[PDB]
Amino acid sequence: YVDVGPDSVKSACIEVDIQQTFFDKTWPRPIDVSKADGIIYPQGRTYSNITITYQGLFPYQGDHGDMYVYSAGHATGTTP
Amino acid sequence: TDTNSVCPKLEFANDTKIASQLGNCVEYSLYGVSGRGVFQNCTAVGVRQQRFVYDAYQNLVGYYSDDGNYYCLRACVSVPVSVIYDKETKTHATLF
Amino acid sequence: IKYYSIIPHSIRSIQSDRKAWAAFYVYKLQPLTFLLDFSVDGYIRRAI
Repeated sequence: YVDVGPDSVKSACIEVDIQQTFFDKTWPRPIDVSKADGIIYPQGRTYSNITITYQGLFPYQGDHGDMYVYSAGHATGTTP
Repeated sequence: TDTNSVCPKLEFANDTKIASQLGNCVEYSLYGVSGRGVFQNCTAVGVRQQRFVYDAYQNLVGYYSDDGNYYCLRACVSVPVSVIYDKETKTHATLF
Repeated sequence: IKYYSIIPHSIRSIQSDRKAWAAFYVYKLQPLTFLLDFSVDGYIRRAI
């Protein structure tokens, strides 16, 4: 078993404030296949200056997906 | 499906290399992909990290060698033959 | 693997020193048939 290091020294893990309303926004960034968005390249070979059909694992054209945002925490002056 | 990654470790001595064989019809076994063809020096094309370069019809047409050169790959070609036959004199010639 | 989740991450920065962190989008994958255009350098610049 890979040794990963010491366990946590602190007992009291920090508090998190769940406020979904702040993160619930809209910023549409749909898949635009016309500029090859989210395309996994064929993982065995390569081609040059051609156009071919290919069966693989791609996302839907125009799909909006799920948006996620990360934010800073609460802080008073100089103390998170 | 079309990707193979475990292959027989065979030594390349020194005369068994892509270089010093350009223009000759040779057998090849490159990283588990084997066949017969003629190698040449072509200008680089395709994506380097995916050393094998194919065409629309799943034919290998290029290769990225460990020496840092892009080698341009073909198939060994046949010489067509026909026979010119005269029945009365029972004479024949060969057209290539 | 049958399930996954995103792990939240907060930046414990100073109230007077805070940045904006770009939102990221997750799109699922399906077994579809695409039409891909490979250029001379081998990159896919457009598909259908």
